[PDB]
Amino acid sequence: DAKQLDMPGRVGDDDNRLGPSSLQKFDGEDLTAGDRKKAQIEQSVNWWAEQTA
Amino acid sequence: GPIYPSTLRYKDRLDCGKDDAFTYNRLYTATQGSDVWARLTVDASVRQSSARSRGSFQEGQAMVRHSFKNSGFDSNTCPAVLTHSTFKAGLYSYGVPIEEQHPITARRFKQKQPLEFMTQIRPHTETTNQALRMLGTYVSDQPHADRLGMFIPAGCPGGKPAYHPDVTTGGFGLLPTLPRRGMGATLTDGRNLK
Amino acid sequence: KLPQWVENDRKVLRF
Amino acid sequence: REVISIHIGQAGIQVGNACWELYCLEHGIQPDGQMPDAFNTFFSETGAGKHVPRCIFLDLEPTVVDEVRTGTYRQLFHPEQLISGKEDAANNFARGHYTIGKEIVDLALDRIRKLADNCTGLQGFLVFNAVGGGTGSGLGSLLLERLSVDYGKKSKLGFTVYPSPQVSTAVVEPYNSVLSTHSLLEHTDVAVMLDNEAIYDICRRSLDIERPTYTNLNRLIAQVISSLTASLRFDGALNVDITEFQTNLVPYPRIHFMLSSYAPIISAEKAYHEQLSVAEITNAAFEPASMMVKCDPRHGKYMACCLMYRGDVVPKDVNASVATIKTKRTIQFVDWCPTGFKCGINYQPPTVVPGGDLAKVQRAVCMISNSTAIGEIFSRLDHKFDLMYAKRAFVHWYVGEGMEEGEFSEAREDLAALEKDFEEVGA
Amino acid sequence: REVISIHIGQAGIQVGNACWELYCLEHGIQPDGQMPSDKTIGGGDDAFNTFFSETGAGKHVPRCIFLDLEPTVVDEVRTGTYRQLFHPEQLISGKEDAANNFARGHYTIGKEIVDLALDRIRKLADNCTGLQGFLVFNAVGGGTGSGLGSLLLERLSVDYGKKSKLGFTVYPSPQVSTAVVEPYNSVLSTHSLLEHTDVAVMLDNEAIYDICRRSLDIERPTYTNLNRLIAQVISSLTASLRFDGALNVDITEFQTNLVPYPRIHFMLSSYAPIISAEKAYHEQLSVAEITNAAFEPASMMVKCDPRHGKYMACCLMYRGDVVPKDVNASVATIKTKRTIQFVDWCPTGFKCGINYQPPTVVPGGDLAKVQRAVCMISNSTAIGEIFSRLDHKFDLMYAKRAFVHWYVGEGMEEGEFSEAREDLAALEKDFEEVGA
Amino acid sequence: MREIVHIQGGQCGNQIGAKFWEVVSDEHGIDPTGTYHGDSDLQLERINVYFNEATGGRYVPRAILMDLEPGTMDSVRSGPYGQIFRPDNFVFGQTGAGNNWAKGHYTEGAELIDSVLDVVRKEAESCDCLQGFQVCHSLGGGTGSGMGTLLISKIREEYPDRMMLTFSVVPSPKVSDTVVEPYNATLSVHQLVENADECMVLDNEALYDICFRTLKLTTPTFGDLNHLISAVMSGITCCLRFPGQLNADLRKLAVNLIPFPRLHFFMVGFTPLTSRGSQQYRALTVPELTQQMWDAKNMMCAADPRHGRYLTASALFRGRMSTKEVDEQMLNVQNKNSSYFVEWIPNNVKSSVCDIPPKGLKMSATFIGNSTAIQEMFKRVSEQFTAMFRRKAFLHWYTGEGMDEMEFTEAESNMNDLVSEYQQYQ
Ligand SMILES: Nc1nc2c(ncn2[C@@H]2O[C@H](COP(=O)(O)OP(=O)(O)O)[C@@H](O)[C@H]2O)c(=O)[nH]1
Ligand SMILES: [Mg+2]
Ligand SMILES: [Mg+2]
Repeated sequence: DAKQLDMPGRVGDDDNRLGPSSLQKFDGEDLTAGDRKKAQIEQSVNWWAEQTA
Repeated sequence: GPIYPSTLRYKDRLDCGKDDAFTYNRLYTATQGSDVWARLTVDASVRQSSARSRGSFQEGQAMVRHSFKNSGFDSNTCPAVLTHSTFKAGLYSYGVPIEEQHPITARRFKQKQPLEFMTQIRPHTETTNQALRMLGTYVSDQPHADRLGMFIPAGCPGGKPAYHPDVTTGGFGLLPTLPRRGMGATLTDGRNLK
Repeated sequence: KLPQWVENDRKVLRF
Repeated sequence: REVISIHIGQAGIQVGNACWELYCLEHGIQPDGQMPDAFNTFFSETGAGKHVPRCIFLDLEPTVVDEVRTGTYRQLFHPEQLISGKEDAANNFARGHYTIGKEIVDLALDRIRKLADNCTGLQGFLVFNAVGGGTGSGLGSLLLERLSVDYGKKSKLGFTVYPSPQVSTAVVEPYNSVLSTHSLLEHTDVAVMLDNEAIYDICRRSLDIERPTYTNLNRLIAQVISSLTASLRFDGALNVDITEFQTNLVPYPRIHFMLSSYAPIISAEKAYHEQLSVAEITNAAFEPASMMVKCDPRHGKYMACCLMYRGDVVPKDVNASVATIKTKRTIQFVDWCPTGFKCGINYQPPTVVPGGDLAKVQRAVCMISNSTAIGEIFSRLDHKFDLMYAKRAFVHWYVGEGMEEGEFSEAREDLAALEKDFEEVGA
Repeated sequence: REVISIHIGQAGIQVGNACWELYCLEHGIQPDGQMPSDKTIGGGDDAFNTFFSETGAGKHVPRCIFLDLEPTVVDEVRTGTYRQLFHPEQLISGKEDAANNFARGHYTIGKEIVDLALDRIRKLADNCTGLQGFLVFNAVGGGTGSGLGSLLLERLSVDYGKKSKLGFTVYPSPQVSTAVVEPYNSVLSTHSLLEHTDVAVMLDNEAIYDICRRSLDIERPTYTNLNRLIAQVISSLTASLRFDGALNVDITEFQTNLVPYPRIHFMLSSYAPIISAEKAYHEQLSVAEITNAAFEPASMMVKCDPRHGKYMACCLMYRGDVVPKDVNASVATIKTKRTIQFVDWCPTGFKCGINYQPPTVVPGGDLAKVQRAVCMISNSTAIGEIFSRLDHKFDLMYAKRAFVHWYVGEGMEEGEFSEAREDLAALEKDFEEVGA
Repeated sequence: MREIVHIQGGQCGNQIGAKFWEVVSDEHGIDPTGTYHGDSDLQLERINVYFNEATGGRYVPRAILMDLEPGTMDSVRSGPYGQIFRPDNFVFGQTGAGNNWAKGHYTEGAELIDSVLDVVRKEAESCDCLQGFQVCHSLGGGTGSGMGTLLISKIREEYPDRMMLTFSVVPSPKVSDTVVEPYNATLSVHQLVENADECMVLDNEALYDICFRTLKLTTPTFGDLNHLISAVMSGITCCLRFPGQLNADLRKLAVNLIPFPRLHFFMVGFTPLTSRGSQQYRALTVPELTQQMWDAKNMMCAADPRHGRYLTASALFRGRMSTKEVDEQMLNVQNKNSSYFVEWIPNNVKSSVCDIPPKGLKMSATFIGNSTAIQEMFKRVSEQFTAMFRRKAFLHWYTGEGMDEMEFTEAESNMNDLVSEYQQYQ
């Protein structure tokens, strides 16, 4: 039962054993990427409202 | 020899035609080449040769130097050599401390190099005779010896722990400064001066 | 605003 | 990484006035001359807490020059930089090239000498001028000649203004245009065309200003050049230097005529209507209605393309958009060029000036390509140039100024040969 | 999955005004542009994407262009309530009308605006990723809808090819009509609607008038009610794409299961239940009776009698509280009725489509909020008698060469009149031979 | 005691080297300040291959960073582990090449390579026994292709018996940045086929494909590509720095992968690489590693192995495993796909086992395949090169540096006969 007793390569986004040498974590995939879009949208809304005024 | 008359100026070819219509009638007919790309390559070659005829120009004629406060006095100053640094070289840490480094590593590090090992074991020693004196002369050597598995013969050199008068280690030492045993705060005791 | 060396060129502290 | 810009003529120095306002605003340099390392490409740090532009405004009419001297940026510009002549060329290439040019070119040359000497890593020169006028076309030709014989190896970017196919302010502009484009052939390294009618239509349709002036056109030109030099100014994901254009845009030294485009040119109200993504701005940068010169690339074949990206751009989306455009069959590339694209990415998006009309956008695209519609532009100008020269109209003005009839004919012949090259290269 | 709709003519953009109001009320889009609530019920998230594109954020612009030659109605749209919703660049408006002249709007005025329509719809499609097909609205009696519509459809076909183009046209009623020269426009529109439209849905105006006077009991119905019924039909048509159902059907399902031959695409529209609010409470709502009411000629959207023809194929769109078992039972019941017959060409001439979200109701409208509804699209041979009925009164005019000087002056000639007459006659012969 | 000298050329080479050194320093437990902070003793024994003792446990990489534009140096110094590189090793020009092979090989290399040669000679003779050199560069740029090529030629002139790895990316028409990519790529390949010992063929197209499909990332920037290339460069040389049940150095792999001297263009992949969502549904077993090994998706080479034949192959396993399992997996993969392997070379697969997995991982693996499907990218580069050169396009920028068209003709002849022999052996 070695397959029962082992743990997956990486569990959760935060893991102390996942350093750069182990490629189970990548900087390219960006969590909260959608959250940047909303901030960009609100900033653009403010900009365009001011310019139109 | 440019195939196209584009390279020449206006009045240059005008005077050429006034003088010789002969060359004036080649520099137009030089474009008789069927392939335009070949003629473009020849034009590139003649332009490149003309550029090679011209000389390069350096862009650093006027040297610009940044000045800290734009004053000659400040710029021309060199800081005086004033240091309160310790005279002993062994006091400085030029390497990782030998204590944490592994025992077998320290052993073969000694085996290739005795000298800097002896200096690290004896930080206060400054002359070669002091560092390479004996493993039994300094009382602090025994913890290093039995940590790194170096056997120490008994009674070396003497049983009584002593015999390093020059180097200030253990309880046998006194600063050359006037307030010996340290802590000089007034002129009466010396204030750590001579 | 002007450069420091021209704002106080002759101003000298003296103790 | 320093570049100096010289401006010839009324239009050239007005474009420079807009360009330097934009440059001072983007780097946070107050108009008095001091901030309240990226600026080193335009402003040299003189003394302490002072920045002076690396430019000279040279013109023959003292009106605009001293009006600038007494205007907003009195202390920003070094007094000796603003060269001013005494008499106009009066829309006469011969006058400004032989009569007035000989006593104004020397001062500009030995001023630009010390301007270049002040620099250390000069990338090259870039010229702003209009061929319609006399000062820009007349003595600009002599200045280009003397710079080419003086330096030679260094780049000289040319942002010139041809007369529109129908819009024009004078009558004798075909003669000036031909006599200037002959010397523009073998002296400038990269030539970027800019016609006023195209910018007028861009403002009318996209920016929707129904009564625009030269100020908006100059602001758009300044935005384009700023987005073009932002790669040198700021560090980005993939930067390209000024020596990349001649490397990947001109297959032959006699073919340097670039079509200018910009995206997104949008107003503050429509920007809130269209979504702003890399794909759609890249698509909009290739439509014939968003070009800065009146020519249709559909009638021509693309030889090379340059893409400048600013703001929120990553290589994945720009690569995808480039692939999609490459697979598009509305525009066709020339056969001997199987890959005529070059993309550059910068992180800083373009800034906006107060009083402007462009919206604050997260990303922008500056497109520069090489096609064969420039051969259509040259022929369109050539027909109306030959219309006048048949009856020898206005010739007496040029002959009395120093030249003769031979120059007109030989410039016409060179234009015809240049035409020939444009059609038979694209085969 | 997305679908973009183009509206041609004065009536086309009125139908579009009804349809887009219904869409905004159904998808919960505030007419200023944004959705107050991000939560979704029924179809789930990303449901609105087939009609509204996510521009910036806080706005959802429709994937439509209103194109027209007379600027009055387009400016009325621009000035009304939905200023912020529609893009200023999508409401294409000309400067002068086509004046009920197929020649004028097909050769003189349409040439300067068709290019702009095409280069806007090109980027509309470019923004899309899963374009199912186009669908159009126009009236063939007018000048812009009939004249410019032919050129626009021809250029769309040559620019895209086999892409679906659903045609929701409005034919002149045999007795009730508004114009005089409209037979010419209608015939010259048919000569190209034959070979360019993928699926054509007929919509007569007097049939809907009879439906309103009979069922919804508005004794004075106007064009707004007709447009609202058309909008309800189109919504019940695209609900399968927009929202989740038991048996969802997309656009390329119709051409496969309703078009036996490429040149035979003419659909009678039907809808049930068209009932008022007071009649809705005393009348039960189940699949059986609303399916039966979907085949009666009294509730058809075109003034024709299917009893005189033979059904070739039928399509059934269901909405609301509908399950497969009872619709299967209802469709089994229909096949027993010998009053209506199916051509021996296709024994299983039925295709059912089931959706779960009930049709929405609009404040100010006249339809009642119901549990379920049926949208019926069939193919039969009454189209043959409709075309010949129009053909007779078109041939009445041409014998005396009336109003022909208007068309010839614009730039056309009289040969295409004859070829359109011959094309209509050939269509009659084709329909008659198919009916055998 | 077997020494590897790292050389980085160009912007892409510098970024790849920075990522590689960051990963290597993480493997050996070296902090960004340059001091040891690890736990096990297995790390101290074999850091002399990449690190040198300066003072107070200061470990400096045996790397040379060399290019022409200061932006790359600023980026390397600004980021983490930018303070471990010795400033003297930052040999560096001032003008720039700018996508010109001729400029980087004749006019700018001529005055800069002398300092680079002195630095690399000092770095190589400082250590006792060189194992080989290792260079990472590009075939599209100017300061990476031509300058790195001249450096390779020179160090081949000086040290002919030492081994040498060349991690080079090849531009592709599907993902093409510049315009003159074939012009530089053909000459670089023509030089590498005669100077390099063996070549690791890389392509940004395959890297993007891997990051999009197997990794399922949202924004696959250049960081991910450099991470994958750095992981591979670490994986190739794992046996040198760690013990194992069957060791294999660079020379063993080279002799087991090169049947003929001109066949030294290998295609590489790494295992395991799975998305954040698919990590929960997988196991860590040798079959799990090998099925991802032999998959064409995981290949960082833009060539399908199924369209050709496998001459030789190699597997670099890491972690605690059983030799019998690896041996039988290789036997099965050879026995089943009997048509994709060459007939006159039995036992095409080289196998090796290392006991130390990368830090934080249970097991890992690396694959080095020598297939005859590598020639197809050379063909799709030669077609563009002969489309350009037949019309003398953009040639004036190469002729003006002294270069002649005979160089281009010889480069095309060499690459054409190379692809001809690759087709012959298929
Ligand atoms: N894998 C990878 N490829 C890169 C990187 N940087 C640039 N490239 C590729 O290299 C090509 C251009 O190289 P270039 O910038 O001219 O290198 P240079 O010689 O240093 O100027 C582009 O097509 C990129 O795809 C990187 O960090 N990683
Ligand atoms: Mg002027
Ligand atoms: Mg109408």
